Amino acid sequence: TLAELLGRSRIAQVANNHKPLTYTGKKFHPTHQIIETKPSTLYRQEWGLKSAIPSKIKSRYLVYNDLDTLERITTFEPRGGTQWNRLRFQEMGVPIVSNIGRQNPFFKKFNTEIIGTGGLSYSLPGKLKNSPNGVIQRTVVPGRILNLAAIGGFVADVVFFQSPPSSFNSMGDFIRMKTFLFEILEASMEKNGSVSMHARLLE
Amino acid sequence: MLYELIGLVRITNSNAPKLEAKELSSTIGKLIIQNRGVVRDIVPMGIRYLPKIMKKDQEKHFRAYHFLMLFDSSAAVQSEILRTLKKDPRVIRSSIVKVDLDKQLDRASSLHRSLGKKSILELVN
Amino acid sequence: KLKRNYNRSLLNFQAHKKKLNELLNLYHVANEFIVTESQLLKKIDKVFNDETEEFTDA
Amino acid sequence: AEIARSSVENAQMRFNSGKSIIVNKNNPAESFKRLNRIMFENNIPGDKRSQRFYMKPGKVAELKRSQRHRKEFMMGFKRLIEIVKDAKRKGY
Amino acid sequence: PPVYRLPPLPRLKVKKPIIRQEANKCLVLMSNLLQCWSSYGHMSPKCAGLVTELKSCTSESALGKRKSNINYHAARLYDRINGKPHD
Amino acid sequence: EPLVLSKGYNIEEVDKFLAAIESAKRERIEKLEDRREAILRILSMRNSENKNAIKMAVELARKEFERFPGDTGSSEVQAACMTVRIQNMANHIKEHRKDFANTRNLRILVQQRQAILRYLKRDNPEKYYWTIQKLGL
Amino acid sequence: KEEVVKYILHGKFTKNNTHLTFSSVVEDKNLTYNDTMLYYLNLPQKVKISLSTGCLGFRKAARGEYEAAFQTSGRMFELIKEKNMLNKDIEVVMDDFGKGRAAFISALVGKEGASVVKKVVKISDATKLKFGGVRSPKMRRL
Amino acid sequence: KIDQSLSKKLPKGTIYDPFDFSMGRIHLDRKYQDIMKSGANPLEFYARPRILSRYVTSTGRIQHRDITGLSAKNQRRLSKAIRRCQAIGLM
Amino acid sequence: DSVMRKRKKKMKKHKLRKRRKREKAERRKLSQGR
RNA sequence: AUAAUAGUAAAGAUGAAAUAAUAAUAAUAAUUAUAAGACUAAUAUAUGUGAAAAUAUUAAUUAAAUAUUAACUGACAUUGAGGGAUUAAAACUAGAGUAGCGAAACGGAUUCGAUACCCGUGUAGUUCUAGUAGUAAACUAUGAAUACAAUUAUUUAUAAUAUAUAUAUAAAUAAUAAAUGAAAAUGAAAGUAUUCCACCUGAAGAGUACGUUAGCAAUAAUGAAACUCAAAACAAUAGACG
Ligand SMILES: [Mg+2]
Ligand SMILES: [Mg+2]
Ligand SMILES: [Mg+2]
Ligand SMILES: [Mg+2]
Ligand SMILES: [Mg+2]
Ligand SMILES: [Mg+2]
Ligand SMILES: [Mg+2]
Ligand SMILES: [Mg+2]
Ligand SMILES: [Mg+2]
Ligand SMILES: [Mg+2]
Ligand SMILES: [Mg+2]
Ligand SMILES: [Mg+2]
Ligand SMILES: [Mg+2]
Ligand SMILES: [Mg+2]
Ligand SMILES: [Mg+2]
Repeated sequence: TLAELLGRSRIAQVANNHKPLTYTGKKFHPTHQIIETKPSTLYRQEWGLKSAIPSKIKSRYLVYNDLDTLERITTFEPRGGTQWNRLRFQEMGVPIVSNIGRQNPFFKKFNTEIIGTGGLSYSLPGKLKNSPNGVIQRTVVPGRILNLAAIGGFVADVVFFQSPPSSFNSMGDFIRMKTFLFEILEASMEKNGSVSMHARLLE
Repeated sequence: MLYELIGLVRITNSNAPKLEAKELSSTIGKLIIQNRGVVRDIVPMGIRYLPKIMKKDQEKHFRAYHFLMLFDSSAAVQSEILRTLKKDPRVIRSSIVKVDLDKQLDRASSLHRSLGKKSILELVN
Repeated sequence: KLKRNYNRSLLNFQAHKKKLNELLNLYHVANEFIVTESQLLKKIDKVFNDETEEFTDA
Repeated sequence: AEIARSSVENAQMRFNSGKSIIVNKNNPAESFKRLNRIMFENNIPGDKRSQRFYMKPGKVAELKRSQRHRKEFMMGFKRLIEIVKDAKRKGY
Repeated sequence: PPVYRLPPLPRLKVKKPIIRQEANKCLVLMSNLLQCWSSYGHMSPKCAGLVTELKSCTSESALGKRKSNINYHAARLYDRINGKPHD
Repeated sequence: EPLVLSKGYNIEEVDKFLAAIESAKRERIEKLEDRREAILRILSMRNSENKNAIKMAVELARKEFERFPGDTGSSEVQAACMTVRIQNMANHIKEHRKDFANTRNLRILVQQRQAILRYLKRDNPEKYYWTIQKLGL
Repeated sequence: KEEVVKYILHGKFTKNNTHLTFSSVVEDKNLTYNDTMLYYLNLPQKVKISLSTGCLGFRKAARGEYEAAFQTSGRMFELIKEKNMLNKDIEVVMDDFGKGRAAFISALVGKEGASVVKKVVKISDATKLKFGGVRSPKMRRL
Repeated sequence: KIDQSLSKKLPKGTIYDPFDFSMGRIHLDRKYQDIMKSGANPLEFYARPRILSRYVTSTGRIQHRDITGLSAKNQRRLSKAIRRCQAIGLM
Repeated sequence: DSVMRKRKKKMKKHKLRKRRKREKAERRKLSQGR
């Protein structure tokens, strides 16, 4: 029947939620399903939703809550930043392992809690990564110090041998401007779904 | 009929403040039991300062000792007790208020209910 | 009719059971309750003389 | 006497009302502004102004209703304009 | 929370759309100078460059440099944004 | 009456229940007696509200009038139930003269009673007459 | 004994006139504990300089108007400075939200109340309101 | 050096975005910002001024349901409890 | 009744009241003893 | 309001001024300390609750009150002439009470005049207890009851859901469809229908006169005619005007 087709179809596939699109609180993982178009479909304003989406939007990705509201507008936000964070994490290549002595959940009524990682990493911890220069022991990643350090779409705890005064005290609260290199030690994941990275400042 | 009470007693003596309070509690409890009543709990509260300088007839008070007495009685009885409280010089403010027993039989004091313990069984345990 | 009689009686029985339970609970409690003078005096002593667990918030 | 001495004006701080603030010596003006704000929040000047004359109880009730309506309209307007702003931002 | 739906209105408009601009540079400099002169006596050379800067700013005119389409959007989008029931 | 209890209790039953509890405890004196006394005081009519007493009176009236055990709504039993309330309402009015809302309520209640007795008379006259005689009307 | 603990600057600012008042809180160093504590709580006051803006030669209507209030405040401050009640701390209080209240605070802020400010420990309003109470006059038609 | 109001401190475990460093983010954050709400009748707290004083202005006035943000019934119960409190000495 | 129409009625009522006030002593005389 | 403290020449009032139980008999402001009445800030939306008048400081007593289930009664219902009871404010009769307010009265202003609007003294009255009386724009200017009809958004309560979700119910409130309507607009009624009661039949004269009944009284109800007009009224329209 039609009903069966509807149940199958791509709008039914997007699991509904009425969480805020603007959430100024702490964001530990994606809230909403990111939805992309193709360039062609964007050109004729079609996203595979109830209505056309405004020609002002030139980004291919978005997030939404309601197909149509009482205000006669779809409730959306044109941004898909969460995919890029995931891709950055993948690039960094630091495999998430549970610091607590437990089996990997992907191997072997309902539990709504996050099964291992939320699916930002299905990488396994045992691999090395060779290159022309050699086998990479230390993962080199550029990040920004805030005061904690922003390292490729994630905030991370930082440690060092000696606190460098020349770089820090010259610009005390404009440290965000200057990008510093980092050596990421390991990535643990807590119950709330936050990725607790740990980096080391290189100079 | 379960009636809660709140009496804010006088504390004239500096070193031994609770004596007057204790005497009051004894007397009113005695009255209750003589007239078919059943005092369930006598919750003490601290030597708490009054919000304003509250005054009885030809006296003034800034600090008092507070307590709850959670007793059963007739209506008549409770009224008499209230009158006797109003009357005496060693209490600043008195307040009897009913605790409704249409649903339950065991009911703790208002403070205990606010904390969490609905019945006195919970308090005991 | 039989069904209706059962319905009438079952609810009454349940209510009776509840009342009995309540009574039992009251009885369990009632060691703390006071009727006599000596018990009242003991309670007073416990409350006041110990100088412990005065209900004050902070 | 000794007990009174020990109680070094402990009650004096808590007894006083909320219409009172300790001045910072660096900025008395700031303190005054804060006090004024507090008074505004408590609606004390407006209350004082209301209390100068008597207004018939039905008339004051009508006024109160009108004020309430005005309030509710304003936040309805605010809601509407926020939506309008969102629409503008998005493209609608 | 408590939502507040308005009735059908003739025209949704703000009567004075603020286009909150930045404050004037010359005015700021003048205030700074005033602040400096509150301290350090009348005219000490701690505020020697500040006065010069103020003069430079206020040479051609007393102020240096000399609207928000908001009620062009409300008017546009009122009929959409209404929860007005059908005809 | 002297050892009458509120909350749908009966003194004979309560004592028996207490004894059974004691026996169970033994399996698994002065103090116990004091507790029992406290319980009785709590559940006595005379410490309880007037409402409980009224309810008891209504129940008694129902028991008297019910043409079979399930009886509630028999025109006669309805009238009997009304009567107890009327008596109590009348007593309240006698205490409180200017309580006009509750006088109105009383009035309505006796009008309702009259109406149901009128109905009873039409339906089943002898029974109606008997009911009247019982109620003192 | 008579020890001055602190001064209190009172300012009643009505529609038509201001009343500025300076007063010393006089504690005696020299019975029941409760009574002593009560005495400590409410220390007796002695008035030092009373002032109303007509005292500064503002007649009839002009005394309801700011400038006059400001002048009165300045005069008060001068008196405080000269008469030598600046050794202990000061406590500012106000009443009735007149124009003159606005004047007084401005005067205190500025150079006219320069010497006083440094001793001013607390500002604390005490305007009187009524929770029902006596009925006010009928609202004038005009 | 710079003040705290013009720099968003991203928490430790959180994700961020390029936008999140901006002025506009900070403005957005600024724009967008209990036992009685938990589900217990406030008329238990009439001998607990400490807790009832939270639902009261500095002077002593009771706060409006727009401010306190309660269920209407629950608000009215709270108000009642407060009034009871001030009828007694305590509060 | 509009307000304008009511005003005629009001006026009439006032006139009547005035007449009654005037004829108080006369009314008294008429009433007693007959 | 009285008294004390210390303190100094104005204070209070208004559009601006004066008169007054204001003040060089030492006030006003301030700080205390007594007394007296009468009112009830926030919460508050009269939301809700009450038959309507009404009704928001606290407590207690007695009365009445919601929903859903179970059982019972078996049309016992609806409306309601006459009748009955309650019925704001003012008013009246007794006896207390009398702070504040405040008809009247007197005085000061304002004004050509000012029997006013503003200010000052301020008596009845407002307050309580016991009554009388039975009217108000007593208004939703809309009598009560039942069956029914298209949507949406808000809350409120009920049930299930696997306590916090998205669902089914009701209830109210706000926008409407249809329909009705002179239109304004009404919107589950001012719609579609059925039942019962009250009331209207041009404007003036008139809710007047006479009569009767009731009231301590003011008054309340009942309620005509002659005489005289072709008027009189409502919704909306466009102006002019403020
Ligand atoms: Mg009937
Ligand atoms: Mg007057
Ligand atoms: Mg008409
Ligand atoms: Mg009705
Ligand atoms: Mg109020
Ligand atoms: Mg009288
Ligand atoms: Mg007058
Ligand atoms: Mg009267
Ligand atoms: Mg009567
Ligand atoms: Mg009349
Ligand atoms: Mg009418
Ligand atoms: Mg409408
Ligand atoms: Mg029709
Ligand atoms: Mg019509
Ligand atoms: Mg007549």
